[PDB]
Amino acid sequence: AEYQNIFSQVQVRGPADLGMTEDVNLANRSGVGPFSTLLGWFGNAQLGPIYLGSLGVLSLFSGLMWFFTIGIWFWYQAGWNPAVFLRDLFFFSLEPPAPEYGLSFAAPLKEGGLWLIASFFMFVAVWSWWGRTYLRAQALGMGKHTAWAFLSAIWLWMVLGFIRPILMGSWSEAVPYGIFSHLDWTNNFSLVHGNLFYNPFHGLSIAFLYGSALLFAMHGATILAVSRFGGERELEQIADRGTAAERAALFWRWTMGFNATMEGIHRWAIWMAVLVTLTGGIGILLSGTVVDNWYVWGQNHG
Amino acid sequence: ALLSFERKYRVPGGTLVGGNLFDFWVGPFYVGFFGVATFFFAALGIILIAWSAVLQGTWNPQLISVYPPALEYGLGGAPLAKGGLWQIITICATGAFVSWALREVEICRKLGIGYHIPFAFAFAILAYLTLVLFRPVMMGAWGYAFPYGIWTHLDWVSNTGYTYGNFHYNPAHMIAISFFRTNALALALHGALVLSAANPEKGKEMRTPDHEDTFFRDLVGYSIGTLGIHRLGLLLSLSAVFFSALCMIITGTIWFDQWVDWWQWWVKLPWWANIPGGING
Amino acid sequence: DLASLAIYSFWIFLAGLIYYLQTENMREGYPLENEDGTPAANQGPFPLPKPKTFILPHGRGTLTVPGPESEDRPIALARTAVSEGFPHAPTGDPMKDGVGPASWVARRDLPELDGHGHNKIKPMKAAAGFHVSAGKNPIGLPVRGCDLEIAGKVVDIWVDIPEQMARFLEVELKDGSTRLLPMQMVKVQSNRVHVNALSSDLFAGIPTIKSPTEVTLLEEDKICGYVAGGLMYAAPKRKS
Ligand code: BCL
Ligand code: BCL
Ligand code: BCL
Ligand SMILES: CC[C@H]1c2cc3[nH]c4c(c3C)C(=O)[C@H](C(=O)OC)c4c3nc(cc4[nH]c(cc(n2)[C@@H]1C)c(C(C)=O)c4C)[C@@H](C)[C@@H]3CCC(=O)OC/C=C(\C)CCC[C@@H](C)CCC[C@@H](C)CCCC(C)C
Ligand SMILES: CC[C@H]1c2cc3[nH]c4c(c3C)C(=O)[C@H](C(=O)OC)c4c3nc(cc4[nH]c(cc(n2)[C@@H]1C)c(C(C)=O)c4C)[C@@H](C)[C@@H]3CCC(=O)OC/C=C(\C)CCC[C@@H](C)CCC[C@@H](C)CCCC(C)C
Ligand SMILES: COC(C)(C)C(=O)C/C=C(\C)CC/C=C(\C)CC/C=C(\C)CCCC/C(C)=C/CC[C@@H](C)CC/C=C(\C)CCC=C(C)C
Ligand SMILES: CCCCCCCCCCCC[N+](C)(C)[O-]
Ligand SMILES: CCCCCCCCCCCC[N+](C)(C)[O-]
Ligand SMILES: CCCCCCCCCCCC[N+](C)(C)[O-]
Ligand SMILES: CCCCCCCCCCCC[N+](C)(C)[O-]
Ligand SMILES: CCCCCCCCCCCC[N+](C)(C)[O-]
Ligand SMILES: CCCCCCCCCCCC[N+](C)(C)[O-]
Ligand SMILES: [Fe+3]
Ligand code: NA
Ligand code: NA
Repeated sequence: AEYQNIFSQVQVRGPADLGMTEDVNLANRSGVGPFSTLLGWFGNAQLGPIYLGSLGVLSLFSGLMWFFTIGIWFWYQAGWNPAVFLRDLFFFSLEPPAPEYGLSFAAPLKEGGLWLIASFFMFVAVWSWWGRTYLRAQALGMGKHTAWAFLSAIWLWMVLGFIRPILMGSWSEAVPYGIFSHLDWTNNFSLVHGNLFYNPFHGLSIAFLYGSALLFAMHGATILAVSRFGGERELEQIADRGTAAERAALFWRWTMGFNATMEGIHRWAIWMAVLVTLTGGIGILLSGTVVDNWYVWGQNHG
Repeated sequence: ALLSFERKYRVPGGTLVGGNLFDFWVGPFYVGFFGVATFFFAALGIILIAWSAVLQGTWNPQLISVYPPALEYGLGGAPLAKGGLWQIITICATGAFVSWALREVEICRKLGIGYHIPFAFAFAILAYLTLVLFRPVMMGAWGYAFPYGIWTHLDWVSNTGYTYGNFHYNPAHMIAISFFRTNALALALHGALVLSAANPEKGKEMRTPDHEDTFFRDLVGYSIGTLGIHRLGLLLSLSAVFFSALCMIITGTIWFDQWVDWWQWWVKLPWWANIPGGING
Repeated sequence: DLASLAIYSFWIFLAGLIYYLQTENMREGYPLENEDGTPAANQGPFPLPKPKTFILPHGRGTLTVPGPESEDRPIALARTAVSEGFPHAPTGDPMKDGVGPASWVARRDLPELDGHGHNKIKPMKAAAGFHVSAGKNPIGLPVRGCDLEIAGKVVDIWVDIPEQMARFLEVELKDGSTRLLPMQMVKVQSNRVHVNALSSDLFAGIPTIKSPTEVTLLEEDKICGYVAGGLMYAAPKRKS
């Protein structure tokens, strides 16, 4: 058996790396955490440091408020009984206000007032985390690709929880916090809109989601196939093409008649992925606002 | 016809079958025994399909469809117009795919690289063979397989899943979906990271793999590393498809009731079954 | 109807995106060439993009792509046929000549630097604080080639500082000189490192490096090149 480079045969550790400094405020980095031989068979052994900052602590606080808001309600539902709480975990659910309360904040605390509290904290937590991805790229002089990419995820989610609910006139359209119940909302949404397989955005969403799996598999496997010539050092292959970038391009050119470049592939990648939630958020947003039935619309418009 | 750097690579050797017989290119395309094998199977299958277009009286991409033999025919042959075509087309598809994979191996041998690519492709091929071959056989009939046409194969997805209620509850379909999503998240992050390092703020100098580790650390307090993330992508993806196939091969065969009902094993456990309150008491 | 607009709009956005993406992927190896080195007639439907310029760090300069493409090395190969699209036979020893699966690119003859401007890759001996943290430590093991003969012995691990991973094993031959072998290309066993790509006698032809505590991009390519080429070119020297 020749060697595959899925798992390292020998790890090496030296002094903890503290990172690059550029324009970062170093008062805000933690210090390194422990070192994980386990992780190190596959990835890097070093945990931390992490950057806190005011935004990061804002964000992290809210996301726990959101998670504890949902959790106390789950204990309520279980009648504070630890054995029930376990047994029934995927069944509990924090539901939004009924249609009648519309877009208002009046809804009793127990019938959705709590849902909004949790949602409020969620909003705060996501957007501030988004400010974070941008700021940490800025401190380092790096491009804003991560923050723009993450915005495309944020799209689908804004659409589900905030925008579509607002355009339909009620919070009851929004998604509930619960394991099985959010699965049910999803099925339900499809049935009630004449089946999402008829939504042409939904289908593009799939092409892309599936696309991501095909692509990352191509790429990951390509990079591992040429890592015997240093292929994973992608930034230096960009600056100064090696026989790794060459063998890679040519594998594809010979297989399928065109290829990428070591920089280009990363552009194929960032787009394949972000279009999943891009088209998705659109597909979802049109549903019930402009189109009541995808089958139907599918019949006049094709 | 050649990339600026290509010619030093276009040497003889690496073929699996044929010696030097098909050791050449057509434009960009390497051929090989298996470039020929995949052509024959591929072109046959296309013919056999355009033939199927006649025997149902449409010449239209959105309508052309080819169904397995009906459940009645068992795991045995079938008149061309009533499911035979599909059987031979499937034979063709398999031939084309596996041939495409072994051709990929031949390109590997010539280029001095690892076999990682065709190895990954064989997962996708095994998903497909799970739908049209391994599940049908375990289920007693070709008719249980999906049909080859653009909108009609979706109909089959919907019918197959609703046979078990909301298919969401298949717990291997859950694992599956987790890998697809995770993969997508990882594909966006890698992409975006490599690019934000190669394409820094205006006028600055391109960043380095250490910046890349730094950016992650700052953000979430870990970084997998540049070997790591290519190991990861490949794992998330192959795992999505592994679980995809597993969730289907167990459906209609070891479990055939309503998937949501499988989740009762947990609820009906001695140590909490009968305590009152919650959702199930 | 809004949704029909949305979707028509989107098929246009996507055809544009594919154009952008395919042109961006022509910043290397284009324009296409005939087997003889001249511009090919058929360039395909996409135009070369406007060049762009990367600012290399640590004053190593810039890179502009696309730009004038050239191999910057003799290519020891010859045609085997009288028309387009056949394989090109090696004129001499393909390992030695650096062709086929033994190809190297003429990359820069400096070593890669970390973010601090230090060498990225360094033997462990010279790497402050670095030690094997797990797995069988190879330093000390005899090295066996695909012919089942002892080619040499391991005498250090060259490691990557910024990413804390092994990159080569430095190995000592019969004569007392050393060679790099890529990590990705050896198997570390309980009582030996095994090298499937190279017969023992091919070890001495591993391309040597000039400084003995640093390796350059150009030297990595030759070493990786050479060693990968053994898969194909040793193979009449092993019924393996
Ligand atoms: C995988 C689980 C289900 C399934 C569930 C769905 C669902 C759900 C959806 C699709 C959709 C698609 N599926 Mg399907 N599909 C299945 C199995 C297949 C198989 C197969 C095994 O051979 C094929 C070829 C396809 C092909 C397709 C495409 C027509 C479409 C977008 C695919 C995509 O982007 O993928 C990722 C791949 C790439 C990006 C690579 C590009 C692949 C190109 C686009 C494939 C073209 C094939 C062509 C139409 C068939 C011509 C055959 C020729 C005669 C040789 N499906 C099985 C049965 N499929 C979506 C759709 O919109 O359909 C209308 C959609 O919503
Ligand atoms: C029976 C149910 C319906 C159906 C109903 C729906 C509905 C409803 C929706 C989809 C959506 C999608 N469906 Mg569909 N779908 C069906 C059948 C399918 C089939 C199939 C049959 O094979 C497939 C392959 C798909 C595929 C898909 C996805 C491509 C698409 C969502 C992509 C995504 O990743 O969103 C996942 C990503 C997000 C939701 C964004 C997450 C980002 C946020 C910001 C992260 C917050 C994290 C939080 C703070 C917690 C952090 C904690 C951490 C531990 C640290 N559907 C059937 C027909 N489908 C979605 C879509 O876009 O449709 C057009 C959607 O809304
Ligand atoms: C109403 C429908 C049910 C449902 C019922 C099903 C059913 C039924 C199935 C799935 C399957 C899947 N579902 Mg489900 N699914 C539902 C809801 C969802 C939702 C969601 C967000 O709600 C999601 C995200 C998913 C996601 C998934 C995945 C786990 C899986 C699809 C990927 C795959 O298997 O690829 C595997 C990839 C392939 C088969 C492609 C192989 C490609 C071959 C090898 C080569 C093609 C060559 C081709 C001809 C092109 C030629 C060249 C061209 C020129 C390009 N389902 C709803 C509740 N789901 C499927 C599955 O798991 O299958 C194993 C499946 O059968
Ligand atoms: C573009 C499409 C894909 C995508 C992209 C994407 N996601 C992103 C990004 C991008 C580009 C980021 O930059 C951002 C990120 O930072 O990645 C590391 C992110 C991200 N995507 C995330 C999640 C996520 N993404 C999803 C999907 C997708 N994201 C799409 C597939 C999904 C799905 C499919 O549903 C999820 C759940 C986060 C990891 C991160 C955004 C983080 C955020 O907003 O955090 C705010 C919250 C907190 C600070 C705290 C909440 C934590 C609590 C759960 C406490 C834990 C309790 C503890 C005691 C232990 C228990 C552990 C677990 C069992 C819960
Ligand atoms: C395992 C992880 C993912 C994966 C990996 C993967 N796919 C791959 C590879 C890899 C590693 C390749 O190397 C190979 C390739 O060359 O990539 C461009 C490939 C490939 N995966 C492809 C498609 C594909 N992969 C998919 C999925 C996946 N592939 C997984 C998500 C899907 C999905 C999600 O649906 C599709 C549609 C092709 C681009 C390519 C294989 C091309 C090939 O094998 O060509 C030989 C055959 C032909 C040219 C055509 C012959 C067809 C005839 C036999 C008749 C038609 C058959 C019939 C079944 C049509 C059905 C149509 C309907 C369902 C609509
Ligand atoms: C162990 O016990 C303790 C107590 C420690 C626990 O804490 C346990 C906790 C739990 C068990 C909780 C578990 C939580 C879940 C299972 C959550 C499930 C949630 C999902 C699966 C998410 C599905 C989709 C969620 C979406 C789409 C949210 C979108 C929301 C946003 C768009 C927010 C919109 C904002 C609103 C409506 C309010 C804003 C109001 C303004 C005025 C701005
Ligand atoms: C000098 C400051 C001391 C900081 C103490 C060390 C904190 C450990 C950091 C944990 C890393 C975060 N992680 C891995 C959980 O994500
Ligand atoms: C992203 C987290 C992944 C965790 C990886 C843990 C995998 C350990 C497997 C190591 C290989 C076996 N070993 C060391 C005996 O060779
Ligand atoms: C950025 C990468 C581009 C890859 C494109 C994949 C296109 C697939 C087409 C699927 C058709 C779906 N539908 C229903 C909207 O017509
Ligand atoms: C001579 C150059 C070879 C170019 C190869 C181009 C392959 C494209 C194949 C067409 C199918 C693509 N798609 C997404 C529409 O399915
Ligand atoms: C076998 C090659 C053909 C596969 C083509 C698949 C992608 C089709 C693109 C659909 C174009 C959408 N629309 C509505 C503008 O026609
Ligand atoms: C679904 C995404 C895949 C789209 C494929 C794009 C086809 C590109 C073909 C370009 C051919 C370039 N060439 C060889 C002529 O130089
Ligand atoms: Fe990469
Ligand atoms: Na601060
Ligand atoms: Na040391």
